[PDB]
Amino acid sequence: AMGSMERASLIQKAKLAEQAERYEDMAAFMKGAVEKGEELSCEERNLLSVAYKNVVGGQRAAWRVLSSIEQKSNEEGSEEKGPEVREYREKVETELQGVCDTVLGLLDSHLIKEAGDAESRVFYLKMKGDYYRYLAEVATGDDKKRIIDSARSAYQEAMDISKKEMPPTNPIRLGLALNFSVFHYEIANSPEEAISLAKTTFDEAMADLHTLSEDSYKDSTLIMQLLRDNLTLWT
Amino acid sequence: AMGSMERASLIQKAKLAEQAERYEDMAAFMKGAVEKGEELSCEERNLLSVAYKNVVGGQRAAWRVLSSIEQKSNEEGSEEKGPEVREYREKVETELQGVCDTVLGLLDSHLIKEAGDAESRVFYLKMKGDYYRYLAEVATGDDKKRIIDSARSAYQEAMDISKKEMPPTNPIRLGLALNFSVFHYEIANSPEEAISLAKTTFDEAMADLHTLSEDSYKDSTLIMQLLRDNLTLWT
Amino acid sequence: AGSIPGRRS
Amino acid sequence: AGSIPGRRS
Ligand SMILES: *Cc1ccc(S(=O)(=O)N2CCOCC2)cc1
Ligand SMILES: *Cc1ccc(S(=O)(=O)N2CCOCC2)cc1
Ligand SMILES: [Ca+2]
Ligand SMILES: [Ca+2]
Ligand SMILES: [Ca+2]
Ligand SMILES: [Ca+2]
Ligand SMILES: [Cl-]
Ligand SMILES: [Cl-]
Ligand SMILES: [Mg+2]
Ligand SMILES: [Mg+2]
Repeated sequence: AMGSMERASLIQKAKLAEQAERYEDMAAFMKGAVEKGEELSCEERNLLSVAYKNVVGGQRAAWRVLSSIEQKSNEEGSEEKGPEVREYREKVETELQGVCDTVLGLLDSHLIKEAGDAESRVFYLKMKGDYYRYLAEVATGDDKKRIIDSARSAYQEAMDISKKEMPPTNPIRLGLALNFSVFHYEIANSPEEAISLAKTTFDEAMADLHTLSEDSYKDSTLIMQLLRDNLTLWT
Repeated sequence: AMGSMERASLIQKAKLAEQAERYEDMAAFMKGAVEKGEELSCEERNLLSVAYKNVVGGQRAAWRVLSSIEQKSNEEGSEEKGPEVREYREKVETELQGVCDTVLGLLDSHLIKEAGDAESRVFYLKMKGDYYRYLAEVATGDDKKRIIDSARSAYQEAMDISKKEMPPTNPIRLGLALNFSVFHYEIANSPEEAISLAKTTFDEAMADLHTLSEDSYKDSTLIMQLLRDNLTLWT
Repeated sequence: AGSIPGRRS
Repeated sequence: AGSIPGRRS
């Protein structure tokens, strides 16, 4: 994609699109940058992730609105409205699945296999877990279980690497644990695993804060607060 | 557009898209409904207007961000960044112009010519003024003057009809005057005309409020406040 | 200067 | 339950 545009120009325009809150453009620019075939820097990985998280975030919010309207229409005493609500929910659902498939395709061809450093490999595997989790949110057929296991497997490999190779306060390690705990609670029907993971992650980060500079302390404590916010909701 | 979908299904899905904040979908559904060839009801006209106002509203906000970045890049002491900022501003600008052209095409084929009632004709002519005004915001070449006069002409015909056929508190008459005053101030470099129009519109509405029900009073005073907010900014 | 918001039906 | 917002670079 965007084959005639320079890699550096794609990156520059992705940053401009973020400033303009044009996240579909931002995602298309970063997709083009990935397809240039070179590995991504730390900043470039963040741009890719921010772009697609915004795009699929809007799709997920729309899908939830429509799914809620659809569920109310199928209750007792509800007046038959026709196929329109289901049809439009299906349209949004198919578009969302297409975006998730696109991101998973970028990770599989060939971001993950070329990611040798812990920071890059864990980042991409966390992404892989996230986008399978988004597929799992809308899955209802013969592959919901397989999609869930694909998310779990990606998150688990990222966790294993992050525990071996990163300090407990590393923001990617913390965000990975946060999202894996959300996976356990919301997708895998394992709230106790979710709570245990969030607690252990928070406590081990707390004990490592003394090693950090003022700026790194700010980065880590921000994500620790998100873990605490979930624990407050779950307990 | 959307030729195989029933008119009623397009309207129903436009309402669902609004609830899901999927305004591009909403606009495409309402474009399909217009192209069925039947006149639009009061509610349907509002759906058409809401959909495209949201779409072009996002484009205008992005264009302003990029135009500001571009202007800073062309100042004294600025480091040359390449063609990327201009290229991407041009891309967004072309997309915005395309949406405005699409709306103006719907009004010209054939919403306006079939609108015989004052309420429908003024509504569509106000839209015509608005979308030429949005074209004027980005126009810089040989047709900026012609685009401005096209906006002025549409607004003026709507004003003439609304003064003859609607009470001074009619929300469409009030919103038309509000937007025409913005046209005078922001586009036509006529701030005194803008202030005079807003003041006279506000005062004549105030004197007509006594005729209204509680609900109509709420509708009219809400738009009167917008006129007052502009007068406070302009004086 | 604000025009009609016009973004909610 | 909140995941990483992750929508601002
Ligand atoms: C998944 C994830 C984890 C952490 C973050 S962040 O703390 O906001 N930060 C990490 C690296 O540098 C910039 C972003 C985002 C996403
Ligand atoms: C241009 C315009 C003017 C007024 C309005 S509104 O008061 O919000 N209302 C008018 C008719 O019924 C619903 C919307 C919107 C746009
Ligand atoms: Ca090159
Ligand atoms: Ca490598
Ligand atoms: Ca029909
Ligand atoms: Ca007619
Ligand atoms: Cl549909
Ligand atoms: Cl471009
Ligand atoms: Mg290490
Ligand atoms: Mg009348």
